[PDB]
Amino acid sequence: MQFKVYTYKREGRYRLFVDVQSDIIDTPGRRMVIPLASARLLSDKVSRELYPVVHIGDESWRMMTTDMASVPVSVIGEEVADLSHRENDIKNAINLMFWG
Amino acid sequence: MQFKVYTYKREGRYRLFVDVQSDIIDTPGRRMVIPLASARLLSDKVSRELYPVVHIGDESWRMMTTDMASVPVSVIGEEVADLSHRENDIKNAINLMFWG
Ligand SMILES: [Cl-]
Ligand SMILES: [Cl-]
Ligand SMILES: [Cl-]
Ligand SMILES: [Cl-]
Repeated sequence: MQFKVYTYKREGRYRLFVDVQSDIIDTPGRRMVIPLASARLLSDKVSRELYPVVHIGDESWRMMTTDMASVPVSVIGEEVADLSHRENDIKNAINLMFWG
Repeated sequence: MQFKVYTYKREGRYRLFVDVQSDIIDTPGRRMVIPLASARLLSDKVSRELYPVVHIGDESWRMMTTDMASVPVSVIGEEVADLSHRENDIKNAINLMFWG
């Protein structure tokens, strides 16, 4: 569901993603997602406009906007958070990536 | 470069992609891309708004908008075409995917 945050069931670079596909856009068996990376190590100067900072599980995370990818529904795990309250910064970051 | 079409150097689901990242958005070593699939078999009723039909190498191709992904520059092959003349339908398809 748009702006809900889930765990990957499968091993990869990242452990969380935010679903960014519209809820009225039907892709049977897949969703378009932006992975989240722990900010803990991630460099502070990195653009917050292109890479928003979000708060999940009492820690800071970077939205890895430029690692956006489709995930099959088979690998979508537990829903862990909702980022709909960050819709503005998510929209701004995606629109910057394509249209600057 | 935004809206240029390239071959993948590596085997995968698709053989071509269109670069859709802004030219003023710097992701060292990667670009955001939408793969192209031969329309030849692809079903005619499929939304042309979400999945535009483009013409390359004297054949029709479907822009697989919902398979958008980052590709490392190491796997970017020859530039084969330019789709900047389809910027309007590409923009419309991406904006529909996220914002309907
Ligand atoms: Cl991480
Ligand atoms: Cl937040
Ligand atoms: Cl194909
Ligand atoms: Cl065309």
